[PDB]
Amino acid sequence: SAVVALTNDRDTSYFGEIGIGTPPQKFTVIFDTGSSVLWVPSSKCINSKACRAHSMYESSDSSTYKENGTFGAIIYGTGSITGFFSQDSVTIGDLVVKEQDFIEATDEADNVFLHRLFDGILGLSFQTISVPVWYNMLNQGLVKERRFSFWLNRNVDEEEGGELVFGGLDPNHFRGDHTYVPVTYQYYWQFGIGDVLIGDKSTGFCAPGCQAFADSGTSLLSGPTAIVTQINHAIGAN
Amino acid sequence: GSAVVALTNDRDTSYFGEIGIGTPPQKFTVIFDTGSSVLWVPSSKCINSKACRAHSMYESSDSSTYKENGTFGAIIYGTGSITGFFSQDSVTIGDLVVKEQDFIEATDEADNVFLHRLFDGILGLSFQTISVPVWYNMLNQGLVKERRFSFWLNRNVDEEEGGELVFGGLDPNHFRGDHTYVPVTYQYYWQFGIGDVLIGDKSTGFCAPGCQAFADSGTSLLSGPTAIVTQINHAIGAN
Amino acid sequence: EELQVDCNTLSSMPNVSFTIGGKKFGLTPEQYILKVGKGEATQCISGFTAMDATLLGPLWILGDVFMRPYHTVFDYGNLLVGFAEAA
Amino acid sequence: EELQVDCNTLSSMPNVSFTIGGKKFGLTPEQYILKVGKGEATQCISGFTAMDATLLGPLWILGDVFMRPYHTVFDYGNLLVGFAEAA
Ligand SMILES: *[C@@H]1O[C@H](CO)[C@@H](O[C@@H]2O[C@H](CO)[C@@H](O[C@@H]3O[C@H](CO[C@H]4O[C@H](CO)[C@@H](O)[C@H](O)[C@@H]4O)[C@@H](O)[C@H](O[C@H]4O[C@H](CO)[C@@H](O)[C@H](O)[C@@H]4O)[C@@H]3O)[C@H](O)[C@H]2NC(C)=O)[C@H](O[C@@H]2O[C@@H](C)[C@@H](O)[C@@H](O)[C@@H]2O)[C@H]1NC(C)=O
Ligand SMILES: *[C@@H]1O[C@H](CO)[C@@H](O[C@@H]2O[C@H](CO)[C@@H](O[C@@H]3O[C@H](CO)[C@@H](O)[C@H](O[C@H]4O[C@H](CO)[C@@H](O)[C@H](O)[C@@H]4O)[C@@H]3O)[C@H](O)[C@H]2NC(C)=O)[C@H](O[C@@H]2O[C@@H](C)[C@@H](O)[C@@H](O)[C@@H]2O)[C@H]1NC(C)=O
Ligand SMILES: *[C@@H]1O[C@H](CO)[C@@H](O[C@@H]2O[C@H](CO)[C@@H](O[C@@H]3O[C@H](CO)[C@@H](O)[C@H](O)[C@@H]3O)[C@H](O)[C@H]2NC(C)=O)[C@H](O[C@@H]2O[C@@H](C)[C@@H](O)[C@@H](O)[C@@H]2O)[C@H]1NC(C)=O
Ligand SMILES: *[C@@H]1O[C@H](CO)[C@@H](O[C@@H]2O[C@H](CO)[C@@H](O[C@H]3O[C@H](CO)[C@@H](O)[C@H](O)[C@@H]3O)[C@H](O)[C@H]2NC(C)=O)[C@H](O[C@@H]2O[C@@H](C)[C@@H](O)[C@@H](O)[C@@H]2O)[C@H]1NC(C)=O
Repeated sequence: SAVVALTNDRDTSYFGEIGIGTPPQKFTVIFDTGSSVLWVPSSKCINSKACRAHSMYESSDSSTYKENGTFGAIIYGTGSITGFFSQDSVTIGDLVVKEQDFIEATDEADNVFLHRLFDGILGLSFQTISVPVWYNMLNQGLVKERRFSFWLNRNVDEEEGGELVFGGLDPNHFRGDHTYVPVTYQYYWQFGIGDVLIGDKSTGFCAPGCQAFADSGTSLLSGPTAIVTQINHAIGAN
Repeated sequence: GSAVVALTNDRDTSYFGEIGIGTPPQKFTVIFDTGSSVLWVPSSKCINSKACRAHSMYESSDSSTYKENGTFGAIIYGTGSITGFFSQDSVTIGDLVVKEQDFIEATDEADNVFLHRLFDGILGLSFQTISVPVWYNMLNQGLVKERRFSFWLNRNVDEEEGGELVFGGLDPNHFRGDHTYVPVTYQYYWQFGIGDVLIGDKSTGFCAPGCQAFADSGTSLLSGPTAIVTQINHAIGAN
Repeated sequence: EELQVDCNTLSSMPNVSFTIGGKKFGLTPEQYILKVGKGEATQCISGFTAMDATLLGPLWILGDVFMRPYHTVFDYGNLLVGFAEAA
Repeated sequence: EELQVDCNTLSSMPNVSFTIGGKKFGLTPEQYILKVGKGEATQCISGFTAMDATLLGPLWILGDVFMRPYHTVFDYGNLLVGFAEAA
């Protein structure tokens, strides 16, 4: 129902375009399955150079904007945003999501956000404080399937960086059937996993069972010390 | 057409849109300008220039497809000037990726002219002078179907788009009737011959034997021979 | 050069036409006058500025004032410029 | 963490597999090593970082290193996550 082309930044972040407002003001965002808020930099960003290095949202230039003003803040896995909630139409691919709430950020940590190519983040995890973009998609009947999917390509100068599909799957980007596992805790997109093996060696710690979530907004793998030390030792990483 | 660029209208006096330069693409706001032929953006190496520091800059060391050039480049516009050096990178416009595009990264910019404007740089669409323009590389690389590009410029209003540039075609939703086509008479600007200029049905006489004009999306107003403009401004009571 | 007009008098200003390809391309006052500022503080500026340059003949620059009411096609393959009423 | 490996030694590194839904999801060294830079100045970073956190049980974050070789489906209607070999 909607395809979003993604840019691969050095294999460490992936982002695509969205529009906010009428007419659409364009933003580059990370589509992040590990977080639940939508924020972009505000036109009202006083002294956050991060904000001024990036595309800014101007509610006065949008005919579908509806004020909210509620205070909002987010403490990421390193950094954090603050601003106020606003409502506008958000355009994604062919989809127009109405009455979508987002934070227009009036402060951002520069250390974290200034040296990044994306403007903001579109959270795809389960709802916390605001109805996320996806839930609105569902509520407004805009998707054919209650599913979204990611293809993330390797970092290759002349290739597409990846592709996100709302409301379906792109069969050109996988082989075989998907192996599906139930969500075990609805916060992140979290599920159960078993043993983690080095070659056919067991690392033991997760053999009785672990948890994992799939986080497109995270670069690497993060896991239990007991297993990671084994892996990093085995492969001779510092 | 193979690529559509949405334009922002700033107070009816400038129109601009987005491009990316580099891998991954660094973003810039640029005027698409049929009155000039060079592509330039502010350089990360900008030398005592306040205009740069307030605008988005290009950092060659952040781009994996950057190729050094370093040839001196300068541009004296219809107001002031920018100076820098040539570099080469991929230029992303809409979903086209123009490879091997040369552009100036400006290390000095005329603050009086560029410092307090909403765009970062300029993408020239006129005929080649010192470097192969973006449009020619587009064509060369087969990125467009038709060897044409077109502009819809809207009035300055709040619920509406500012405008739309189409590379490689037309948008029929933004015109009525057939286009009247005239041949380019001097290949520098997109220049063509014109006839008499009339105030109502009154001839202004001076261009009756034939004058020249070029279409300049990077210019705000209409500029012309004093001998005619004086008459028009008198007629409308400007002063 | 930043000539202003009385915003009240656009309804008694004439159309100004350019002949191109033998065809008249008119501009109405509402098109050739630039509005600056808003609602009540608005200033009305003449869109016609004087500039004397010659390249084959006396030269006009048809900037945004003209390219707003006329949709413009730049035909590189045939080296043509085309104008039609914008919509 | 930010541990590095000798870029010349990936050819003999082991695959690392995650068991999910009873199926082994392997990662090759080419997949689990993050390369920074090109040809000569390339740095090779381990994609495995330590983080001791619990939500119900010991928790892994499977980021882009995993989501590249495995195409991922987020099934909201059925509350499932699905993985297939990417192409
Ligand atoms: C300014 O912005 C904030 C942030 O977006 C707004 O606050 C949130 O608003 C949403 C609605 O868009 C809230 O979510 C909704 O919650 C209800 C259930 O209520 C929850 O809290 C109740 C009491 O406070 C409690 O009774 C209940 O059990 C539960 O914990 C859902 O029914 C509703 O879901 C339905 O609609 C959505 C889509 O709209 C669908 O996805 C669902 O399937 C259902 O059809 C939705 O999930 C959210 O909880 C609010 N969070 C916070 C902390 O603000 C704020 O909205 C205004 O204030 C809130 C508190 C509500 O009263 C709004 O109705 C109210 O407008 C914004 N201000 C305004 C006025 O726009
Ligand atoms: C650093 O940057 C400058 C500014 O661009 C370069 O100089 C210019 O390079 C371009 C080449 O990209 C020259 O244009 C070409 O000139 C030839 C000869 O007339 C044309 O045949 C060629 O056209 C063909 O290819 C085009 C695309 O490349 C198509 O559009 C044409 O239709 C056709 O297929 C194109 O017109 C400029 O004339 C040249 N300008 C000047 C005065 O500097 C530097 O490029 C190098 O130096 C040049 C003088 C020339 O030797 C090039 O071959 C060199 O690459 C550039 N330096 C580096 C390191 O690249
Ligand atoms: C100066 O130039 C303007 C703009 O071209 C002229 O006004 C416009 O004239 C058109 C035809 O002469 C009008 O078009 C009609 O539109 C309606 C829409 O429902 C059609 O049904 C109809 O059949 C025509 O196509 C157009 O409405 C009008 N544009 C406006 C309103 O600004 C102007 O013409 C003069 O004013 C108009 C209002 C009429 O009174 C004309 O008779 C009159 O000549 C031009 N003025 C001069 C000096 O010629
Ligand atoms: C680590 O994982 C990778 C990917 O799972 C392994 O490489 C691939 O392994 C498959 C076998 O599962 C191999 O397939 C060939 O085997 C058959 C020969 O007629 C045929 O059934 C098949 O279609 C292929 O010709 C495939 O070529 C290979 N491709 C890669 C490297 O991407 C890897 O093992 C490798 O393959 C085995 C067969 C052997 O050649 C190893 O030396 C290769 O490195 C796994 N490595 C380890 C150390 O287990």
